[PDB]
Amino acid sequence: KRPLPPLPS
Amino acid sequence: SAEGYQYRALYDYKKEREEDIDLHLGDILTVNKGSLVALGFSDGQEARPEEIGWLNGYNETTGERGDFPGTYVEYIGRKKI
Repeated sequence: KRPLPPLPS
Repeated sequence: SAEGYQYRALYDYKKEREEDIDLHLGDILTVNKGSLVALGFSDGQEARPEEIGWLNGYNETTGERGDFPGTYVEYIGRKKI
């Protein structure tokens, strides 16, 4: 699976 | 499918890939129920997009369609499409 980006902030 | 699962973007996301869409806080997305049936997440996990991972759907707010990270959105219900 394509890695998810971390949430911003 | 004649039904869509609806999500609201909780955070901004800048597209990182050609197939991605931008998200803006408050944008509303519709994921065709067929998409989650295809992935095997239509048995309740539609309500947990942060567990599904990447989703593909239509940004009703921007008019753009593509991939977006499920952790950036909240499930808000379903509708007929």
